[PDB]
Amino acid sequence: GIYQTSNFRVQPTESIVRFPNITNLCPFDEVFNATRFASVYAWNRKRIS
Amino acid sequence: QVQLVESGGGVVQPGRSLRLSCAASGFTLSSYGMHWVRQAPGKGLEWVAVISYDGSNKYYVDSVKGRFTISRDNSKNTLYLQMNSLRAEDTAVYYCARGWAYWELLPDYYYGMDVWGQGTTVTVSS
Repeated sequence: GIYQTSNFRVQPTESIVRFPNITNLCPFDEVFNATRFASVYAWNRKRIS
Repeated sequence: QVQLVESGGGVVQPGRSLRLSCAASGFTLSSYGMHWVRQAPGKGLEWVAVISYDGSNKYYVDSVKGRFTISRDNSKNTLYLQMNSLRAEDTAVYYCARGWAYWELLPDYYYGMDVWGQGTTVTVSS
């Protein structure tokens, strides 16, 4: 006769991840490559977003 | 070219109010500190008032506080010095000067007076 007995599938081997480029970035050069630096008392307070 | 043009000074009867006019060339006054320093022959250099670069803080020497007040309009780049109720001690060669800016971030109690204009004299004459 006939006997439904087994189930088969094909499994993957590798993965791929994608993202929409890196077009916008956080400008941090101005912090390290600053023209002049802030005093001891009081300070520049730069908010990053 | 950086320069300060001063106008409006002249002979003032005591008790009469006069408003100076000054223009700036070569920069934007809204970024720099500005000094009013009168000079009298036979006397020492005298400081009247200053206007902050951002305009937040305005200070006057004890001989001009409340009686002489400074105003700015940066849109047209003009500074008006008010001389209300002139007294005889106000007779001096008044000058306008320019100072440092936010461009070089500097500590409090700012420093200035790197360039100044030709200056205009007011003479409190009877």
